[PDB]
Amino acid sequence: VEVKKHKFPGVYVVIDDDGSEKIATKNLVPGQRVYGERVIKWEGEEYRIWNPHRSKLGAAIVNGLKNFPIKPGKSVLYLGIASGTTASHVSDIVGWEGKIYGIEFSPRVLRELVPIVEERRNIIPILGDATKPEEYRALVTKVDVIFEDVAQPTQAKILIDNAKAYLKRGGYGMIAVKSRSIDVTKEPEQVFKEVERLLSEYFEVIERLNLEPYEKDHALFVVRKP
Repeated sequence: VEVKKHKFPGVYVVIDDDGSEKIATKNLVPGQRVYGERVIKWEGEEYRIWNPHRSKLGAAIVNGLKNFPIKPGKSVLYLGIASGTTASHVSDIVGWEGKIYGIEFSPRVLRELVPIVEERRNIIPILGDATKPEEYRALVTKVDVIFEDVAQPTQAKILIDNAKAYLKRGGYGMIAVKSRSIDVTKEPEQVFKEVERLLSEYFEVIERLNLEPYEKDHALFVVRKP
C-alpha cells in the first residue's frame, strides 16, 4: 500500500497492492477509529480512507470535483454536520489551525454527535435552525466556506441567508442537493436548474457535479460570494 498527495491540499491518494486507487485524509486524531473506518499507517502517520458511499463530499471528489475551497487552516460553517463521515474528513483537512462551526437543529442528533467528535476540537457543534442564521450570531464568526447538507425545500435560500450573515466576501459555498427533498414530482435535472437559478441571484455558480452512483438524484454545487 502506498500514500501520495492528491491535487487538493490535505487530501491523499491511497494505492492498494493491486494498483487500484482510493482517496483519504490524514487522521487528526491518531489511534481513533470512531466509524470503524479503514486507516492506513504510512511513514508514521495515519490516513483515513474517505468512503464516497458514506460521504457526499467524498463522492464529489471521486467524481472529479475541480474546485475545493476547503483547505488546511480554513474556517467552515457546516450546516448539517451529523450526516455521513464528511465532518470527520473536513476536520482532518482544515487541521488544528482551522475551525468548523457545526449546526444541527435536533438536540438528539447533537447529543449523539458529541461523543463522536469530542476529540476533534476544531469542530464546535452548535444547536441551531439553519433557516434563521442570526440566532447563532454570538456563537459563529465570519468564515471562509459554508458547507451545507440540509434536505429541505428552501436549502438554496438557507445557503444565501447564511452567506449573507457569515461568509467572507470572496468566500465559497458548497451544497449537496437531494433533488427529491425540494420537489418529489419534478425531474431531478429541472430541480437542479431551479436551484442553480436561485443561487445565481446571489452567488457566482462555479461548479455543479452529480453524485451518481454513490447517491441518486443528488448534485453538489460550488458557489462563490462576490
